[PDB]
Amino acid sequence: NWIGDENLTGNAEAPAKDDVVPDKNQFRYQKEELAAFCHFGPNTFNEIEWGEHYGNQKPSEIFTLKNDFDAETLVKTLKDAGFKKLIVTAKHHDGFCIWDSEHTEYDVKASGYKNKNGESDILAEISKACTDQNMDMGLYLSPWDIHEPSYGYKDEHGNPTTPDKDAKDYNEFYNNQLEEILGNPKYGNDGHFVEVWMAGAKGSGANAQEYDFKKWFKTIQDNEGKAAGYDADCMLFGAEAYTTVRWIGNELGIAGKDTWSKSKVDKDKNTINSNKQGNATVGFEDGDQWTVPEADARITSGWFWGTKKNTPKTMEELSDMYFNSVGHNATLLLNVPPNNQGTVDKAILDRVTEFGNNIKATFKTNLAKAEGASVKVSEVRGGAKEYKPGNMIDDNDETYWATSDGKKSGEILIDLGKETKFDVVSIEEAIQNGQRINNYKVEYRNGDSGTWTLLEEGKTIGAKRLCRTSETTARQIKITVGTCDGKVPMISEIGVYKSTEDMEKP
Ligand SMILES: *O[C@@]1(*)[C@](*)(O*)C(*)(*)(O*)[O@](*)(*)[C]([C])[C@@]1(*)O*
Ligand SMILES: [Ca+2]
Ligand SMILES: [Ca+2]
Ligand SMILES: [Ca+2]
Ligand SMILES: [Cl-]
Ligand SMILES: [Cl-]
Ligand SMILES: [Mg+2]
Ligand SMILES: [Mg+2]
Ligand SMILES: [Mg+2]
Repeated sequence: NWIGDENLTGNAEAPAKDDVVPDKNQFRYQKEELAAFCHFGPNTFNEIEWGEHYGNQKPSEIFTLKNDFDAETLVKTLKDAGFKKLIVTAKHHDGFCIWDSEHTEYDVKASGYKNKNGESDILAEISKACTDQNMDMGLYLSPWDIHEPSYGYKDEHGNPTTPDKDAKDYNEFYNNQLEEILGNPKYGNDGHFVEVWMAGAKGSGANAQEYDFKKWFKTIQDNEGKAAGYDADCMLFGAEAYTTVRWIGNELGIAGKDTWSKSKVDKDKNTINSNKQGNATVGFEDGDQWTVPEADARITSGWFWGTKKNTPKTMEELSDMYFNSVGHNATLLLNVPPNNQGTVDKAILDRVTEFGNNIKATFKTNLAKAEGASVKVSEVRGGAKEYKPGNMIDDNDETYWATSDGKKSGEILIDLGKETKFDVVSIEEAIQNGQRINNYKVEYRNGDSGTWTLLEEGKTIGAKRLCRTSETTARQIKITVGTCDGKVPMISEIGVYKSTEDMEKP
């Protein structure tokens, strides 16, 4: 006996939230799904991924951009394709700064680069374009610095020594560059960054350098967090127990099929465990800190553009990436690298646009809301209109279906209203109240009776579960979701889709 939206006159309290919930930045990021990376700097000009070998070459020799950087085309293309954030390499491992920095002469101001307006600040140009399009921003500032003399332990003569005799403290240099960028309103979206990216990667032979994450965290939040009057702390990647955005554990855009947005942290020992299983961090059902699972990936073969690494991935590769990241409760952070002309190759921009168009066309028509279709449930929390099944098809992440206290599992019946072709089932857990679902099942059949065919079963839902199959014909789809004893499931949205040709399962 299936329950619809009609004649619900009951009362219920909201389900208790989980102990561990996303902050407002983490929740917005998980619902944005798509972010863009922008790697740009001397490596763009030198056919290399790690700029380890510049030595004493001048900024003007290694950063040779001769045209005004085209931030407007990049940002417009990304915004039109559905990307909601741009994370910029202000400084890569080479140490070259693409903003005008008073703390170093190893920067774009020293390179001789000037835009149409006589300014020398690529990070400011990108920030202006992002601000104009209301594109949120992240700041990538490499902890490892191959150039900066304060990096490592060196005496007043520049020769290796012990930490007590180190003449210049890299932790102060890095902190000062954080303050210089984050404290200046010409950087960010209207002065604001929502994510700081601290790469953990470092050369095997590089100098030892202990990082003062506590110091840097304070500078970040005093500029971009609750202490600065924002509604959440600025998200941090690569900051030990301060981490609020975790690395998915590979650079291929792949999240584990059952991914939890939670890690185990030790604030005293400054550690984080995100449960590495095979090639991905799958998190913990009982994790004590929300971490957004962030799958960083390259649209080309490298992070930097180059003449031998400018062919963009195919739609087959990018569709697989989408379903294995966004469809597995992870964000996709896709790099789109500018070229040595300060533009983006037309082939790369066209593939970004094609990828965005395919995602939009795939999710345009929710077959759970087509003519004659209906969404019903096995039970409605308190028989209350506040938890009605139509809350799963209202395109409002704040409204959800849930069951009554004592009912840890429920079923959703989607009647498509006729025999219907589909290949994607979409399920979104109301993660503002926690990630708690630990079993799901999706089944389908012809007609309105008889046995069910299994589409998919697994553990997690989280921000988004996409179940992608081969083209299937059905009249009805049944979704089962369950949590542990003493909790109830909360589903904010569901959908059924037929993907575009270039998003179909191979
Ligand atoms: O290069 C590379 C590095 O190493 C890492 O850390 O990250 C990524 C993104 C890139 O940048
Ligand atoms: Ca030093
Ligand atoms: Ca700021
Ligand atoms: Ca809803
Ligand atoms: Cl290389
Ligand atoms: Cl209840
Ligand atoms: Mg949404
Ligand atoms: Mg420009
Ligand atoms: Mg300077």
